[PDB]
Amino acid sequence: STLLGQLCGYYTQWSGSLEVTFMFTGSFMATGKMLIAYTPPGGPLPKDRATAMLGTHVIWDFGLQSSVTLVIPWISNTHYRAHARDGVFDYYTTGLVSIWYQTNYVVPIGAPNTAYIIALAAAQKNFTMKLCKDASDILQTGT
Amino acid sequence: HSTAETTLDSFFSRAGLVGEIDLPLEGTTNPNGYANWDIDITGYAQMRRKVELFTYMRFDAEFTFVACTPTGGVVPQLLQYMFVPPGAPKPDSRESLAWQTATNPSVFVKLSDPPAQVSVPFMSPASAYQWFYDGYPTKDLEYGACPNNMMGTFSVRTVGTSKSKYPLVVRIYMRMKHVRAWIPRPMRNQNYLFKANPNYAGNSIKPTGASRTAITTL
Amino acid sequence: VAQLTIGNSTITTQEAANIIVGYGEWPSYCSDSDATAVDKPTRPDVSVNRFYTLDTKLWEKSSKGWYWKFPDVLTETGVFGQNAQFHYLYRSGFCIHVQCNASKFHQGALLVAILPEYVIGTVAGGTGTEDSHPPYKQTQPGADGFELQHPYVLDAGIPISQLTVCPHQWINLRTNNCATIIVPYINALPFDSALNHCNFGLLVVPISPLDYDQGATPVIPITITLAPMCSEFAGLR
Amino acid sequence: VAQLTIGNSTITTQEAANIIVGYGEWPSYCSDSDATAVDKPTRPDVSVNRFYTLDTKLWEKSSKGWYWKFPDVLTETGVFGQNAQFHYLYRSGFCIHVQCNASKFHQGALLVAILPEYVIGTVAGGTGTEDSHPPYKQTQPGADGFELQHPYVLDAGIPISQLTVCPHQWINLRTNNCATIIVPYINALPFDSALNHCNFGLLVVPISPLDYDQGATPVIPITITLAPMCSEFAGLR
Amino acid sequence: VAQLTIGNSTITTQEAANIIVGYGEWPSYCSDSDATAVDKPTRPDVSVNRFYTLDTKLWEKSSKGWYWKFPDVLTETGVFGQNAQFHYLYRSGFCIHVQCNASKFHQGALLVAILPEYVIGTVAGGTGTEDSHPPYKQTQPGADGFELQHPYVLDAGIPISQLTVCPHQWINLRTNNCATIIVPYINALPFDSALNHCNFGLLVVPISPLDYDQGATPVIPITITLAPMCSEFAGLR
Repeated sequence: STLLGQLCGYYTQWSGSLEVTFMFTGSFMATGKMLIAYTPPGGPLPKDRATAMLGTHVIWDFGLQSSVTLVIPWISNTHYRAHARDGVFDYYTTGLVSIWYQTNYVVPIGAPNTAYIIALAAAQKNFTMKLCKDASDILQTGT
Repeated sequence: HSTAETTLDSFFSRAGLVGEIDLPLEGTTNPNGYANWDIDITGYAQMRRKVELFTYMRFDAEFTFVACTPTGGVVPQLLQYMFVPPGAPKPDSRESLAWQTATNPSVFVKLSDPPAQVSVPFMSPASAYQWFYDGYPTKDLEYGACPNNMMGTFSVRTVGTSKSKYPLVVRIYMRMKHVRAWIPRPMRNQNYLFKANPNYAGNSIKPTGASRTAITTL
Repeated sequence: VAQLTIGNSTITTQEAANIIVGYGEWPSYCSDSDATAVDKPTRPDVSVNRFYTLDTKLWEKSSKGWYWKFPDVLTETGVFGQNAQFHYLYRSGFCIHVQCNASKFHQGALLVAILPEYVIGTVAGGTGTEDSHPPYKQTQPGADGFELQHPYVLDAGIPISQLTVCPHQWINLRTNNCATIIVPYINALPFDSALNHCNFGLLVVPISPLDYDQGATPVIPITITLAPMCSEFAGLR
Repeated sequence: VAQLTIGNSTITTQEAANIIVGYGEWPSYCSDSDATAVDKPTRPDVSVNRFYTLDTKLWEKSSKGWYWKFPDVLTETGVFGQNAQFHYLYRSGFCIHVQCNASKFHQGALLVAILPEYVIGTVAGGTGTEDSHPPYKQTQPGADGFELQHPYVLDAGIPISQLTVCPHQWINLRTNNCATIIVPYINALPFDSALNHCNFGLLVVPISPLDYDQGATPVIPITITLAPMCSEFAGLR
Repeated sequence: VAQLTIGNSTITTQEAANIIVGYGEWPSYCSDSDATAVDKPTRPDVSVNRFYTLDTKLWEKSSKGWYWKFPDVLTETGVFGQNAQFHYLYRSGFCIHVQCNASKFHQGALLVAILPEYVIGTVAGGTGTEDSHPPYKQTQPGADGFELQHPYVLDAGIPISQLTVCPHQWINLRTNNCATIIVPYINALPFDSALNHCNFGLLVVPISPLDYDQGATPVIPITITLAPMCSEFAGLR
């Protein structure tokens, strides 16, 4: 969905640091803590919230700051592969961002007992792209 | 008004009765003209509540031995009070080679002579005694019990090979001196159940102090 | 808003409210004399110095209060749990930080305090005739704490009416939420066991009962975050 | 509170929150070369430089979003509508300011953005077989705007998931309301028509759906106020 | 006699015989550019920098030779085994030290060498018709090594007659015993996996067969001790 993503599709391999942002759009009266955690390549998604916290994570509190940003250290889609026949340089380096309910959702009488969070990604300054690939399923059709 | 009566040494001084040995001529209790008393400063009732105001304490003590007959009479009987430094074994018979071992300080005095007194230094191998120990000293329940806090053991006995001629009552008074306390903790407010832990009646919980009718009526 | 970041952790706590430093002393390492004189104790500055955020407890209109035992609480989860388990001797200061997420339409007050050598005492049977020293559940309640059964006597015949005589801090909802306490190593020994003897206990009792006009989230989450200040260990196993 | 007053208008807008200047350029007049070299274009500084406040649109739990087309939107109401109608060539920068009056008991998020040459595309029939170029209602929706039918593809097969790649500003209710954007004249021609070609479009979509516990005014008013920065015209009719 | 002591380990090795530094380069950390540019890789100087002494192998009149694969060999036993397991990326130099305890009444010669990217190849069936890539026992033989089946072709169709073209050192019993080799990180990538790709292999083959007049301990113990020089890791799991 991101412009970043769509552009990558026009390229074969890449590497750099990323930067996801999270925006709480709930009521103003809403408060609580969410725990965002990134698990580098390998280590499967943490079993439960606890263990997840023992690794790089950020406890986000919307009662306070209504928008937190998480930095993904580095992802390198260079580790070549060859699936069915589309031997495209498969990531392999799939980090893993998980968001957990640190506290329950807290709201006073009179406020929406459910809110939403928007996510905004984008690559950091140190991003690269190598090799061009015009893979585009959306093609021009004669009227 | 001098704030000196509120010091720590002025709060914890004063010789209190902590022990009362009994050597009846004939009967049940101490049938061998001797008995072993483990230094326990809670021998004084209201002392527990007091010292327990703190978590760590350090002090020395001056013990005094007032012995007589049950009647309160003075008699020409010679006694020997021995001290068993925490770590050495205590007597078990009326002539266990224990009373013989020098490393166990003894002090002979007749009842004729005025009370006998001696000073026991701060024993513990720790920096201080500690009324509370939240753990286990690395079957059975060994919780809350702190090892090294043992001040020793006094072993009273009528000098001599044979039994005493008259019945005797040795009262042991101990005044602690040079006190240092640490970490003040809330004041006990539920009757004590055992000398061991701080357990209390789990239903017979009463309010810290007396209560009234309404909060508006004084 | 200002998020403190000491470790691979990042708590978004208030800018800098008021913190009560325990017994007026910042936890430090050690001069040059201990229960080890020809044994230079390694001081974990690595992952033993980050933020730990215990599983938030839920405060109800009826919670009697909770308590944790240090250093036990963490010997569980954490690389500080790794140390406390593979080491013999231990000495470490602390810094607890209790936060409360609630709305201006709630109300309550929590007394948060540190009580050295917190020795529990169960019912002693039922009425008072059983020398049953509390379970291994009340002496070392892991990282999930344990509830008080008799809040009034703090489970040890001592009146909570006087608990403030310890390093404490209040958390009155209508006035704040986060409260902090820096605990220094308090023991009668330089280096003590980090697995059997719990240097102290952290209590957190609702002195003014939680409440809310009907319709507000009835449970307010209490988030305890703590940081091991000046860890010290000797001889691995 | 601090009310800006540039013209016979007086909007009581916030003191000075954050405004996103479009493509990093303040709308200006012109050096000394254009689609008119022996035709010095008069620069309306008179009543063409005041505050216009479009009829507030009502945001519902269901609004799909709205959009306006510049310069069209104003060629309607206003003395700037007088100019854009009686003049041939036109060049003008802008400055939109979208405000949102709601309470701390509501919630939502609006993405407000400027998209140059915003070409619409209706359903193309129903399923996709009719070269029906959108009505004269979607190409120039006067000063009352027009609603998106397919917010996800912004009515032009482009994903809104990427609209932020344009001069934009967010309006998250729990954090603010007013948002500002200064648009510079963006065209492939110095002087272009101010009646047929719409230099761009202003979109304002609810990315996080409006909501309120039952009992609060369900419709939150979005007030768009704009000011023509550096108007320019050539040859009257 | 002079015992080197770098860590909670203390090997009583010779004073300072001759050590072959691999490819003429001391293993070092890294300038300031890698497979991680906004990821400062922590450099284990703690317990990851001590002496490891692998289970001594027994040399018989018939041993075909042995080999170990780095970094695998240690990802097993050790706190360096802790790192290599809980970390994603890895870069580390080394320093092997092979000792031989035998008497002046024995005789033999061992060629000890380091061979980057040591890819094995079993029998390929029996005669040569089976694309059977060697077991997970020959690709990563833990800390107990593995024996060569065809010493002459080093189990990879390469002649051992030329193995000296690698960082090597001889161990002729009548002249010495201990031999040392400092290996630098050799890879086509700054940071590589420390669990799947084995940067190299350490071979130790009896070129001159062990022997002793009958009556001497027939098995001479070969003690391999190694030290991780400049460990480096990135991102824990």
